[PDB]
Amino acid sequence: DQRNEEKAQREANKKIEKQLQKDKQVYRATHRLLLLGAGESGKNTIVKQMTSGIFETKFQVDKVNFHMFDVGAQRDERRKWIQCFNDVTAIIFVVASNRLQAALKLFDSIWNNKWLRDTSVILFLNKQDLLAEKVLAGKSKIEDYFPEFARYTTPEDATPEPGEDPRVTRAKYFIRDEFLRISTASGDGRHYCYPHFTCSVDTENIRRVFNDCRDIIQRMHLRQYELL
Amino acid sequence: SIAQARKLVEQLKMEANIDRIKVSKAAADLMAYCEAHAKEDPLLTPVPASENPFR
Amino acid sequence: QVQLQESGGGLVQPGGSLRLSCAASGFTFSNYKMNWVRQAPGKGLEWVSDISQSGASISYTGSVKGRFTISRDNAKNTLYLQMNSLKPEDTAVYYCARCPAPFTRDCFDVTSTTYAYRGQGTQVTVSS
Amino acid sequence: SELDQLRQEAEQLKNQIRDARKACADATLSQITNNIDPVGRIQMRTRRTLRGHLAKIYAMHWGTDSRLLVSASQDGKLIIWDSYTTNKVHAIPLRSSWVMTCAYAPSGNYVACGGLDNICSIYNLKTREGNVRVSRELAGHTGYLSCCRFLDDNQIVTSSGDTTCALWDIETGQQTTTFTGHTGDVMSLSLAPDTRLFVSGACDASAKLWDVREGMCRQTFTGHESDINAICFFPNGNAFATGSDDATCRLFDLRADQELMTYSHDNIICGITSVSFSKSGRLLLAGYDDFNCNVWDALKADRAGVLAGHDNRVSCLGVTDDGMAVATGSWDSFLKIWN
Amino acid sequence: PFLYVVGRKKMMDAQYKCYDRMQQLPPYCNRTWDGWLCWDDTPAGVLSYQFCPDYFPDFDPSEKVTKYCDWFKHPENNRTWSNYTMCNAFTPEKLKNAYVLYYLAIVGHSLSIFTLVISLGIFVFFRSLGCQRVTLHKNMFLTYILNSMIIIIHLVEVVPNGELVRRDPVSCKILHFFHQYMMACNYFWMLCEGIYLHTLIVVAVFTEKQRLRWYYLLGWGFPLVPTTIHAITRAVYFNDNCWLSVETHLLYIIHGPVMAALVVNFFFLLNIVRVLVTKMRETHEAESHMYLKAVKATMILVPLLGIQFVVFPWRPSNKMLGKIYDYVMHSLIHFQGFFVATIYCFCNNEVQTTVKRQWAQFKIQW
Amino acid sequence: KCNTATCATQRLAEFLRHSSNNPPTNVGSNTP
Repeated sequence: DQRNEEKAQREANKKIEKQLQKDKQVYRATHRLLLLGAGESGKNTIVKQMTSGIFETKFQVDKVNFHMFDVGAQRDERRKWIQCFNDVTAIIFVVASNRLQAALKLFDSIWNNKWLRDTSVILFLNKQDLLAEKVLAGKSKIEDYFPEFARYTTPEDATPEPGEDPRVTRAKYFIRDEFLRISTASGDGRHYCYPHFTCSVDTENIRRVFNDCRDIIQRMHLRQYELL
Repeated sequence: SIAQARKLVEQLKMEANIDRIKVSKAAADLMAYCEAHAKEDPLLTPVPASENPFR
Repeated sequence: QVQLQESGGGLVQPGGSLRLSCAASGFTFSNYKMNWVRQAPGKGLEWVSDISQSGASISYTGSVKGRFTISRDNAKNTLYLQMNSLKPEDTAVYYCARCPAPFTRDCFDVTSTTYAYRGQGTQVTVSS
Repeated sequence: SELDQLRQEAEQLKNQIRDARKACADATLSQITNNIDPVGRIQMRTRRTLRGHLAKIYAMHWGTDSRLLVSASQDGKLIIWDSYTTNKVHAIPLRSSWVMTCAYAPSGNYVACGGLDNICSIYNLKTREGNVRVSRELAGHTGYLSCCRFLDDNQIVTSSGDTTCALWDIETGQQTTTFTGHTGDVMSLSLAPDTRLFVSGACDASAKLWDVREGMCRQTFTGHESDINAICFFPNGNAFATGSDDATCRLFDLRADQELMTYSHDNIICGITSVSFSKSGRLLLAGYDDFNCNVWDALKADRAGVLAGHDNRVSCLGVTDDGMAVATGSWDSFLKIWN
Repeated sequence: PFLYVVGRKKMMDAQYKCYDRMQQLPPYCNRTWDGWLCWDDTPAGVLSYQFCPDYFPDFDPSEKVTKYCDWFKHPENNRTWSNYTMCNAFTPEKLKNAYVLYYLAIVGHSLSIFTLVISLGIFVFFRSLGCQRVTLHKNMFLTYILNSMIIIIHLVEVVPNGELVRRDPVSCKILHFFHQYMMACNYFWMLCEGIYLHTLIVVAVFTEKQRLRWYYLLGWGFPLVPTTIHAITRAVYFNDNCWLSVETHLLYIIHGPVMAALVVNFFFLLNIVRVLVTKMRETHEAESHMYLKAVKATMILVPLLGIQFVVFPWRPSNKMLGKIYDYVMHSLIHFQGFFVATIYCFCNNEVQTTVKRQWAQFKIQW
Repeated sequence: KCNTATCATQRLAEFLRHSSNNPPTNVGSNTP
């Protein structure tokens, strides 16, 4: 007969559906984050704080579960495996600091990707002290690698910084403005950038990520109601 | 790149002597097989609703 | 099959002028975007410049901004890049790289070490 | 000083291949096909809609008995659906949340999965003790897994993202035969009806035919302008169709060593994500990125019908063994059955 | 009957109040007693006026009556009489003003259910659009249609006919009892969505998932308590035929929390607005461009939150200003259902795309 | 009575019911 088979299938469907609802309750309470960046960017220091393909980092803050998924093992071509991270809350970007041009081009490619238009990205300018020492030593120069630095003016309208070399402040804000020009050149208001200036031993990176995720979720909720 | 050059050239040499039939008879076989099994294609010829499982 | 071959490049004095031309074949030149890639000897791969479809958007890296001129046309299926103001620090191998996708602007993996659509390239070196 | 003569030999061999292909080509397939009658207008509606997945679906594989299918999605879940009753037979919680492919064994005893972990895992279903666990985990790949297919219960073929294809064998854990020669990421692969040949469409705009028994390529077809995202053998086994990102579908011949026809249209430009064939091979069901699937007459290169029932882009589709119905999976976590 | 006795009781109650006023008061004209309201002392004043007594349905609290001492003697009766011709308050001019408003309510309410009956159908038909936000809208659209349905049938079935109320039927009281609860149910649901808006924007935004069992209790279960309390206190104290009276203060019991809930909704709107303007400061978006869409966001939130009931609370005494307040408040109240439907269903973006995408498939099939 | 805007609908119904279907009170003459 088929009555007993149908009954067993119905009860198995019910049990699997209950398990799926439980896993849906669990799944929607966590936010997925993608850690991306070039080599020698200091992201390994953050990873160690806490071969295979993806290293999972389960960390939580303020009773909110975050799932950061570093994708270092995969090959350099990223065109076919970058489409997977289209449902993540944010993409953490780490910039090594012509190594800057490669990072700029990668950010430009990510920004205008068709399947990556929805996701927003978090910008982390790692190795700030390296930039400070490089600009103070004077052995290297940025004018040859960037024929706009001299004419660029420090945005004194908004530059609240502790005491330090003003030249390196101009350099940091120049890099930030260079990133922002590509970010807002073709932006359609569907994704935004959240630049941050951080060092290699900054313990406030998790707080910055939490604040950026909160801002992204608030903006998405506002847009869902057509307010924005 | 010098060793990859030899491996590519030997792979291409292996592909150089393979047999190739005329396109006409290949196309003839391709559409003959297509027309031979045209009846056994539910997507081609609709099957009666009673027979099909997805109703 | 895509086949990008290069022309030009030789031992010339610094500060001279050369010309590199890529005659595209095996694909439609109008739809795709084109980028230029340089390989500095003893160092990693580098990006030179890119020109959008129909010559709409043109950009260069900082090291060559204000010096080099790139021009492409869809009728002849050719890509040119003007050579001028040569210095010994610019000695590198230049390749013609094709955009992965049509009617798209992200254009990923141009700098990737192993690229299938990248041209063979010709050596450009200035000495005395 | 040995580089130049290698390059000249390579280009001379390429010219010889071109001349040989030109010699064996006399008339296109379209010219010999125009005499037959067209298929006419066809339409198939969504008989069954399958819901329950949390994230987007990347791949699926129909069963041999045309009764059960397995779908993989980015929630770390594997679901074995019942097509007729829309009942979830099994729900395997995956330990990896970025699975990109799945496979169904011909006997139905085992299933496969792969994603952004370079590890292919085999799970046992016939065991009935209240637990379903991974039997064997296959490790050794460098690139990401893209597509895996089952040859037998003790042999599986996997195509990774590091330009290599490996023939594994379960219950041992080590690679039997490794296929190399590609220059781009191998996106998809398909097995011939006789389980002796298999093709692989890489990101270098070429399809390369391999031999499982000996372990090297036989023929290379090229003929495309962009990365090939999907590939599927013709039911006769002497042909196959490929789908690339430049919105063109091309059918090749294993004997002519050249392309036969190109399926495309001017008004649509979307990368094909999946290519499948019907029982007779007359209809070429190919997915697209414009939120719908198109049915193409393989012999005439004329559109026969449009399947628009997915909110998101279609990423996986496949016709069952008996050809009763075709199921397509999109990125909106919805699985639909078309008949 | 009972309502007529109340007016007579008020006339007798005012006499006692008049006696207290005369006792308290020690060239003023003598204060005589009139039928409805005793007049104060005027030092030989001419045309001195005071507000209309309005103990009768004919009278209204707007008009004023006046007379002149040395008090006006009526030529017909040769006796003291006060001019009350201006307190008729049923002239055709003011009746025409209410006549337009009566048909304005019917036109607005009938059109509101038209735009809402198919707006609700779209949400339930399209499962893709379904979400946590949609469920609250489905309940809000459900209570909007039925509340408007009662208003249409209340103004055409029990109001125009006086024979239905004279017989004093029990079923008529039940109909108004259902009307009182359901009308408050629509207004209480504004706070339920207002709390939801405050939950997904400013406070506890990360936790998207939340149980709706509390929202349903406040949306439907909570409004039952004030209606039941109002029903029991009316029967014991002020029991009028069909309970359609508005001249009693017991209606504040059901209308108290309704106004209180909308007051809280006003604070929620300000919190959302201050967050919206704050988010744009970091974006550095143009100063002159954010003003037009900031008020636009507030404008579209008025029909959803029922803000207009808090901004224009009280009717003004001035005739011209009172005319404006009657024309605009009734327009917003009666067309509120249409405004809500046309913004969150006929103007929503992903609703439009689904409809266009669905229509494209239908034309392909046909 | 209730002067809030929420009672506007009830006010119109109450006002129309009395006016459309009443007895009218004579303002003057014998009446005070």
